[PDB]
Amino acid sequence: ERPFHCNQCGASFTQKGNLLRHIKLHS
Amino acid sequence: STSLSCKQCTEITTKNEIFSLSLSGPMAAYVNPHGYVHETLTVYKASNLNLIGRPSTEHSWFPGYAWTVAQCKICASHIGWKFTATKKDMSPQKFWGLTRSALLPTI
Ligand SMILES: O=C1CC[C@H](N2Cc3c(ccc4c3OCC43CCN(Cc4ccccc4)CC3)C2=O)C(=O)N1
Ligand SMILES: [Zn+2]
Ligand SMILES: [Zn+2]
Repeated sequence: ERPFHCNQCGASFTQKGNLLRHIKLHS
Repeated sequence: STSLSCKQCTEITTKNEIFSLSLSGPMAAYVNPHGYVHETLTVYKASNLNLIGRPSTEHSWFPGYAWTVAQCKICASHIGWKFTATKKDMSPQKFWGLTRSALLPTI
């Protein structure tokens, strides 16, 4: 259901845009 | 006891919550599938966290437990994972694994 993944922590998202915000927060 | 707080910002846990899930002490280094190393502190209870996604057992560091990503409710910074037993005969049934670098003070 959530195919956009963060390889730092395993977080997954439905919206690519939410992955981008998530990645930014790791910085 | 001493509060542990979101480093980015919010209290997440206290030292009174810390326990050893396995014999590798309360905090050890674990390796994720992509080569990130997480010094993961196991605590019984945590506050002020939001969950992302569904629980998964893939590459679980604690066999018999599923993980769910956990982030600060205030700033959305990644803090760790909630771990939830997949079987009733396990104890504890749930706990949190918090990544050391997401918390202040520094342990
Ligand atoms: O106990 C834990 C806590 C969670 C932690 N994880 C699990 C994890 C972490 C990071 C990335 C991934 C992953 O599982 C799926 C996936 C690896 C496999 N991917 C498969 C894939 C790739 C591309 C598109 C769709 C699916 C999904 C992400 C992590 O820190 C870990 O290694 N152990
Ligand atoms: Zn992440
Ligand atoms: Zn925060």
